[PDB]
Amino acid sequence: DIQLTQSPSSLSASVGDRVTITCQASQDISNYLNWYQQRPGKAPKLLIYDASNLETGVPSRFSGSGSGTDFTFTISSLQPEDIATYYCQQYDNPPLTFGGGTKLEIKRTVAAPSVFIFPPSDEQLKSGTASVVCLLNNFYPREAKVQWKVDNALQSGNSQESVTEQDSKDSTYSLSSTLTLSKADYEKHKVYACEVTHQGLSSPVTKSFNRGE
Amino acid sequence: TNLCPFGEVFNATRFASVYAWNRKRISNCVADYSVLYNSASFSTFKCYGVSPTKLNDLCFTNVYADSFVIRGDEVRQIAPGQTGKIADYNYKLPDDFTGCVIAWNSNNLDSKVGGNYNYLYRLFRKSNLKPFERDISTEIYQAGSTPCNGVEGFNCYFPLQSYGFQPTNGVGYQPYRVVVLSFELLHAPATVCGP
Amino acid sequence: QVQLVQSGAEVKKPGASVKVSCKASGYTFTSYYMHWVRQAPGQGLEWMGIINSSGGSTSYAQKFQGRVTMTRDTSTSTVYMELSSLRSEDTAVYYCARPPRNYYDRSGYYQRAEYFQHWGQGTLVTVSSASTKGPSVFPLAPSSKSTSGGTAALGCLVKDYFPEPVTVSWNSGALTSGVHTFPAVLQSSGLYSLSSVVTVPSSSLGTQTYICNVNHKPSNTKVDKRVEPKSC
Amino acid sequence: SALTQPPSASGSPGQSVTISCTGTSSDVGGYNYVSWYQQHPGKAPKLMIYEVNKRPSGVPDRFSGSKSGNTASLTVSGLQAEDEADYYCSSYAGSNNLVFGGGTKLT
Ligand SMILES: *[C@@H]1O[C@H](CO)[C@@H](O)[C@H](O)[C@H]1NC(C)=O
Repeated sequence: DIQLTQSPSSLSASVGDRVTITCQASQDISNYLNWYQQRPGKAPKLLIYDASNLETGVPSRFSGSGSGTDFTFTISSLQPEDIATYYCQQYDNPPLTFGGGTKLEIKRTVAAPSVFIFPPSDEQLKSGTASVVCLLNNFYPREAKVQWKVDNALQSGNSQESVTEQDSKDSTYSLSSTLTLSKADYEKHKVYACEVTHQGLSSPVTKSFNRGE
Repeated sequence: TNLCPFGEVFNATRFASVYAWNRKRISNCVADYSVLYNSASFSTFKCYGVSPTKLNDLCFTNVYADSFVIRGDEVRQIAPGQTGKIADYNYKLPDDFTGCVIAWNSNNLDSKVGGNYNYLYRLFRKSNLKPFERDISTEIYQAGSTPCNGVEGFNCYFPLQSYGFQPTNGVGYQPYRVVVLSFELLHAPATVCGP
Repeated sequence: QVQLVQSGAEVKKPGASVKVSCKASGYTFTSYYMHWVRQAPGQGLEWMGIINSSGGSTSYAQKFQGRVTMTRDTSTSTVYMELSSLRSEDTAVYYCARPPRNYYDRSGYYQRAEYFQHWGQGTLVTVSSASTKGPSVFPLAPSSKSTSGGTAALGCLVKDYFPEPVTVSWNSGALTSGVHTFPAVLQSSGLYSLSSVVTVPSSSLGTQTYICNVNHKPSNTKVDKRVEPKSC
Repeated sequence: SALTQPPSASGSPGQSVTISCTGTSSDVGGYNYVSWYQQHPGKAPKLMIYEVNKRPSGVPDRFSGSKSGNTASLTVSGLQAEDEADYYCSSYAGSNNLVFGGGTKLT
């Protein structure tokens, strides 16, 4: 079993930056090494095979070199659609093994989130639970503070957040804060507000709604 | 006596472009493949479905020798199951290939000062090529919704393109010559054998 | 075009067996090896084995030896992989992969070329005690006049489903621009939940209809939902 | 000349403006290569709509393109002060011919 170590494990570079990743093998495999670019949710995509050969259909900005135990994978100018996790693979001796992976991210200009609110559906109120959703669309960086105010009282321990992966085009993020309450507790109050504080916002943005309008 | 004219194909003066790849039939001769596999003047020498060592002791129905010129990196595309411009639009090998791909650098012979533009490749085609198909049509390729009306223009391009082999080009863009030997075995008298 | 189509995602109780299918189309099936690669959620890729589409010769990794079985059917051009005695470590996505053909050297040396050009879409195998449950789809309407400002955001909430994953499309797949399907969240109840939002011009809010299609194959649940803005 | 674009469309914030771009069957009516550019005075044009209804990466959803017969139309939904610029339409007039409009000063 040939072990492969990938350096680094994560990195963040700006658009147009030159990126370099290293894959070290515990044994000598001449050039029987390949590079894959797995995007989130999709399958791995082969970019480099035999450690130096560009796969048909890969942009010229990608390259690979190395031999023996040490290999390097290089990106000339980092393009926004290059965000993925990059793996190295050997086939010199069974069994085949893969590197740890290198999650590559983009360093982008600060962008402000578009904030939307969604009250619970009339259909869901029939079922006993109520879900209020707050959407933070197309912002950067990934950090953002989302506060739920029910009748101007701060809610805690009742919300969950979900953040998308970095967009392959504009390198932004999106966030969903879902606040789940009981219908009883939901009907107790009137004003439901989502307060977003972000770097790209001069002042905290509040998107509210009154129950029953 | 009555050897196979492999020198006619490998040592030919001029080579046809990839889109118009030149096929030579080989039948009614004794084949000494040694001349090939004992030589070291080859850049890539890959064989699918048969070993080159075990060739001199085999009989086939017919042997085809296809020959053309591509660029350095595109040599990869001459192999079963490959994609790309050359493999899709110029020269496609079948997935159940039984033959040998032999390619070597020819930067000295094929390139010249100011670049050689005698070598073409097809960049556009309505559909991918079937294995061992040849399309030499020069219909203006319709890339968009525009009719094209037989004249190149907006989203209307000439289907073939020039390689432009400069002598100063990188190894990846230097002209390589390729010969593909196909060993077909049908329900016919095996007319090609070795020692 | 070359295509590897794998079977739907499955949930199986610990100790049971899963069989994943990989149907090859668009190339001669019996001319390439098929490899299997498993990837745990959040972890990296791990090799499983190789099967020979022609003769059926099989070579599994020592980690899976005795528990993984690779099957092949030439007539239907498909490859099966069965893992038995499942554990929590086996919860992962399973890919088939085709490498190119192995070639002979000029010298006559068998040179293997085990780089994976074509991959399937992946089959998620969730190993859990918990019973499957069907999702509830709710419309997230831009009741608030977010139309003022040119851009409206509508959404669908897929609440209380198990297990992963669900497929959410818009207009039967005819709308992909500005679609954000959030990753799932494991709630306190041990059920998953997610939201899928889309940003559309306010002008089209009355002209085009917006249907969200949610598909949970493990529960055979398919729900279309027409999302209309709430008029206050 | 060559296209009819009304020089002077105007609108109010929150409302929607529809700018027209009228051609013939041979330029605008027949083919689906129509583009809308916005140009602020003294700056270079910026692409807002291409291939009739396609918004490029970074254009707000307020700008929506459409077509009907021989008339393309750009609709601005979320009117803001920043939208005060010159809007040109371009279309395919045949192989090796691209035709621009007179421009509309949106107020
Ligand atoms: C081509 O010519 C060279 C040099 O005379 C010779 O060594 C080689 O074998 C020839 N090729 C073939 C296939 O006959």
